Amino acid sequence: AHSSPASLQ
Amino acid sequence: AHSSPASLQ
Amino acid sequence: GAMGSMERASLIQKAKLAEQAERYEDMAAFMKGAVEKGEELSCEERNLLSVAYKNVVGGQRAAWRVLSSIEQKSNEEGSEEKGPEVREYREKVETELQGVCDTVLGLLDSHLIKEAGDAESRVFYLKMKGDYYRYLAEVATGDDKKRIIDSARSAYQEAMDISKKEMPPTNPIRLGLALNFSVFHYEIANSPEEAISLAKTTFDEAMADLHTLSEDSYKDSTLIMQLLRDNLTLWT
Amino acid sequence: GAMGSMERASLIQKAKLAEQAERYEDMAAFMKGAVEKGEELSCEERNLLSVAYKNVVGGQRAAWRVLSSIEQKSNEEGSEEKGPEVREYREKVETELQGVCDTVLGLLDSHLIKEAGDAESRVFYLKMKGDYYRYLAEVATGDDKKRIIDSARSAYQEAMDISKKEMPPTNPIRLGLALNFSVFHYEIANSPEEAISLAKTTFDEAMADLHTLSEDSYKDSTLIMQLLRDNLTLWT
Ligand SMILES: [Cl-]
Ligand SMILES: [Cl-]
Ligand SMILES: [Mg+2]
Ligand SMILES: [Mg+2]
Ligand code: NA
Ligand code: NA
Ligand code: NA
Ligand code: NA
Repeated sequence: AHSSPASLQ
Repeated sequence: AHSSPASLQ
Repeated sequence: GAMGSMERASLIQKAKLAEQAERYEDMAAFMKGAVEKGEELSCEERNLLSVAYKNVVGGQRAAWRVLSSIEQKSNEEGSEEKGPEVREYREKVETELQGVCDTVLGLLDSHLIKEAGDAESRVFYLKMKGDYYRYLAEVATGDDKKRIIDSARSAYQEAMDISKKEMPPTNPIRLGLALNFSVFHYEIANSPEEAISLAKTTFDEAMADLHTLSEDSYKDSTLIMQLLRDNLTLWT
Repeated sequence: GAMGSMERASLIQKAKLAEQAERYEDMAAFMKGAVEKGEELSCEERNLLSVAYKNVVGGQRAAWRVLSSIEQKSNEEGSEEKGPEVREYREKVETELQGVCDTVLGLLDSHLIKEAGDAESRVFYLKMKGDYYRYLAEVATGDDKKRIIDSARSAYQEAMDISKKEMPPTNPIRLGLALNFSVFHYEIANSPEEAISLAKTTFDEAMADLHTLSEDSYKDSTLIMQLLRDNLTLWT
């Protein structure tokens, strides 16, 4: 499964 | 330019 | 700390250089130094901190998975004995991973979370706290496994409560939080139905709010929404 | 050394595990420990040593190139002043690179090369010595640049002399040596014609010896020959 990118606007 | 692979037989 | 003599602004500048050079261990050390200056972090700086440590732990998690797989094969019937080396080296990588997670959790506890009052910062940091407890949970096996899992759950839940009250459903931090809490449910908490329900509700509520967004915000939000969709396609 | 208490065979086993996990810094530390046991290395072990340190220095070289490019742009007309940070961080990476090269050269000098009597081992190690002086030369700027370049040249030349007398033209070590000496000529020694001549002669003499080879040796040799061809296509 995919988790979130580290950089979030 | 390409140099040698590290592993050489 | 070895960064105590360097200016905060210089640490941030070098963190960005280290990112360009793909020197993520350096990047993390620079950002740790910046955090230890004691000032709150801007949005860009919070993202640098997360990028740095996510890449460091990411390499450790990938290595741990390779070594754990070799170790598990060595414990099947018919597998020749090879001695303690595989376990020892898996333990070495695991201990280093735990150390990085503990460093991050230490920074969040001293004192990033307590000084974070705005929803965007507080949710980002609480999400990070859930994430690094989740990484600890991925390798946990003994008496502390249940408490590590509950620490991840508690951090994610506090972040979720704030994000639902204070952020629009399309906010990338809110979306990434929900994405990662859903992964926690599926992979850590043995709760695939909760994982699927959260991913679906999150996706649908974001879809209904896209019309409010600019072209650039639309692109930010839909990028995370696609990851929710990708997970739902894997899980259903 | 931190590996002094670990069995030689365990160090080699863990080096192979670290390779599978893409943990090349660990791999290099394990192989350094194995070398420091004082026994000669087998062919497989020599290849593990080279794989480990080539990947470590490879990451440092890539980072150094990124940082050096940023530094050079900062020194063009019209570029705003940004302070000492870019130079400082380039110097940090450079010093770490130099340290790795010095470690490798130290292992070769104490005592891998002096105990290597067979052509396959002696040529491999002398090639490595030329390679790590070449990496030092890539970042050298001051009074020692000429002597670093000549140390690379001398090591490669001794290896070439042995390889031409003792190895067939298709031997992968001989081919990789010639490939890298040609890169030295082109990129370090400002001798592109010598680089091209060496690559062409090496390729042609290997081509004429392929008929002697088994299917598997043919594949080993032609893989290196293709790199000579790739370079000739870039350089001509
Ligand atoms: Cl170990
Ligand atoms: Cl620095
Ligand atoms: Mg709001
Ligand atoms: Mg011979
Ligand atoms: Na300054
Ligand atoms: Na063993
Ligand atoms: Na043993
Ligand atoms: Na500056």
